[PDB]
Formats: sequence, structure tokens, C-alpha cells
Amino acid sequence: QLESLINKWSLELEDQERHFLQQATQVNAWDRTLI
Amino acid sequence: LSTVHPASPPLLCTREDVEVAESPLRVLAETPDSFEKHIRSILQRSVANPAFLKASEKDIAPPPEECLQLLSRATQVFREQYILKQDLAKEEIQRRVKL
Amino acid sequence: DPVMAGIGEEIAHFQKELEELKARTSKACFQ
Repeated sequence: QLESLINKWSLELEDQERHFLQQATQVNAWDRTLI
Repeated sequence: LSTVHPASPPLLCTREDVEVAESPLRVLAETPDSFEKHIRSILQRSVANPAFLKASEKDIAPPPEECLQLLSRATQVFREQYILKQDLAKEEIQRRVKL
Repeated sequence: DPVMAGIGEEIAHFQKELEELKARTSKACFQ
């Protein structure tokens, strides 16, 4: 059982890692626009 | 991953700003990945929990004590290598968006 | 059993930290 919580919490943290990268991509577009 | 990524340089954001006429950001237009690569550096893991094979409908049930140490090993690695780095990435995006 | 209780309370705490992380990320309106 415990295996299926740990393996799940990995994927649900890698999902937030993917969200923070896309937020950084969006800021980079406004960054250049203000240069 | 399609590439063996080496580790990036230590944190391009321990800068104090100085005003004469020009923006400190001009140097960060030269490489299109610049800010996203700094966030991808802050997120760079140095330990992870392995993917675990499920227990079988013929296995012996383990002592509770092994299961506590396996849980604390796993939650420590999540706290130290994911959660802390995601709040550091959040403070970096908060500092960048404000500027 | 107390070991089988502490395992339950850390599983409840750490998933609360993960849901309070998701609730700290999804409120970061970067514009």
C-alpha cells in the first residue's frame, strides 16, 4: 500500500515542477517586451 | 531525458542593483532561455525517491518499524529536494515579476 | 498500535503539506 502513496506524491510534485517552469516561460515573454 | 545535463552555475540572482541609464536585464536578452534556465537550475534535484514495485498478494506483511523508516526517508527527500526548491522557484518568480 | 498510528499522522501531515503547497502555487497569480 505505502508504495502507491510515495509513487503518487512523486508524480504530484513533478507536476508542480512542470507548472513553475511554464510560469518562468511566461515571465520571460514580458521580460523581453519591457526591454 | 534526451541529454545528460551537468549542474548549472550557483544562482545568478545574488545581485544588488545599480542605476546609471541602462537596464541590468540587457545581458539576459542575449540567451533566450536565461530566466527559465535559472528556475530550471533552482529546481535541479540531487536525490529522488525511486519508483517502487507494488507488494504482491503472496508477500509477508512487514514489521511496522521498517514501514515508518521507509516513510520518513521518502517524506524527508520530498521536503528537501522538491518542496523547498519549488518555494525557492516561487520566491525567484515573485522577485522577477515585481522588478 | 502506536507505530501504525504515527505512520497515519505523518501520511496525513505530508499530504496536507502537499495540498497546502498546491494551494500556495495555484494562488501565485503572476501578471
